[PDB]
Amino acid sequence: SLETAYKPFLASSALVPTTPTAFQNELKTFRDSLISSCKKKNILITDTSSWLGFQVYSTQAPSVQAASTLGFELKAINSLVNKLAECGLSKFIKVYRPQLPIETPQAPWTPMPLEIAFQGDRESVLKAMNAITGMQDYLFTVNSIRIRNERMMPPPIAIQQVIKPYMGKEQVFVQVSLNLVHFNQPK
Amino acid sequence: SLETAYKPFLASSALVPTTPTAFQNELKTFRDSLISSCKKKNILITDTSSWLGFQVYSTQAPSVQAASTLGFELKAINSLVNKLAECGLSKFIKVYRPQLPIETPAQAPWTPMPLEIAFQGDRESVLKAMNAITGMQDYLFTVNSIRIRNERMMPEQVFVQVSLNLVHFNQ
Repeated sequence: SLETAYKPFLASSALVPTTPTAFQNELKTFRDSLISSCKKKNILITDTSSWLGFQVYSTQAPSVQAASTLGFELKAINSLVNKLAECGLSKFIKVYRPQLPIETPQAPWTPMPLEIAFQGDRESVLKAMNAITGMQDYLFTVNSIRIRNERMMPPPIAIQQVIKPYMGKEQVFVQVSLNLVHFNQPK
Repeated sequence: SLETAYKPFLASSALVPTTPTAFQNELKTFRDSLISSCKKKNILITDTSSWLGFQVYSTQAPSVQAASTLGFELKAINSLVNKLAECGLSKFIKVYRPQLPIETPAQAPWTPMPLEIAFQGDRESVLKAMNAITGMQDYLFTVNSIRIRNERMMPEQVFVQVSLNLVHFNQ
């Protein structure tokens, strides 16, 4: 049923009144938890990645009007990055998030672009792909995928089963461009 | 060790004596056959793509010393592009081939040959083309990078650009 199918995303798309200082609190808390879990799980993570694409708000607080939407997007990105860290990757290289129009001074939903980049063995990378696809609390659609190999990856000896030979077995770099769907009031 | 693993690809890497004019003839024949097959199979193909990345030899013949190597590379690229055309894609956008060092008049266990292909089509034909690149038994194409785009941002054409390294096994 479509009602049960969209049940989890409608509840998670509900906005909550938030102040810019509360948003900074959430951002720093999520960043600290992510750095702790990455040091625990042996996942190297740059600072631009650890800021979850909100590095522009590390010092400058966001606008009052964009606080709720930015908080929702931060929740979604944090959940996605934690699902990815649960997959056993080896490095988070980049988490880029273009600024929404509400940040710079009515459709039934709003897309939010995001570009993540990670690096790891083929198994963990495929698990991360499945995690991006299969999240039930936030709807992330895969708009583009880039895959790069390293200088000494041996070719195979002579959807998820199609791009597997296109990845090195030991380490592969993967950059995914996604659109988070935030459901607004339909009418 | 390396022979047993890559055994099927070894036979096609043997070079054959070739003249620059014979290479140009072979190139023009492959280009005509490819354009004919694309017009029949309703697959749009640009002029730069039809030359299979050898457009620099459309008028000027190649060097004598690089003729055999260019013939091998042309055979491999032609087989790959025909395998792709058999998949029912909708467009061949680019087939770019950087010049090999043997071409410019200026002993490794193998020689890599770069190649950049780009095609466009529905998801089914794109997956068929990916499997065709994967499953080639006559020439070893190694995937150096692959990018996939859906054009119109979601929320049915799909663009795929693959950077490959053809492996030439020498004596």
